[PDB]
Amino acid sequence: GRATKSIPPIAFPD
Repeated sequence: GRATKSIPPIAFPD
């Protein structure tokens, strides 16, 4: 469910 504070935001499985 993790997401990077970037664009495009990378979404992780957690």
